[PDB]
Amino acid sequence: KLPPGWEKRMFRSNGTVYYFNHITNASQFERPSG
Repeated sequence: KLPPGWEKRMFRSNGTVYYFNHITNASQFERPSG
C-alpha cells in the first residue's frame, strides 16, 4: 500500500508490532508491505 522504505518494528515496553519509514523516520500501525 504505502511506499518502499516502510519496514516492520515493535513498540518497546508493550510489544505492539508496527511499521517505520526507514527513509523519512515516519511511523504507522498500517503495514505497507501489503
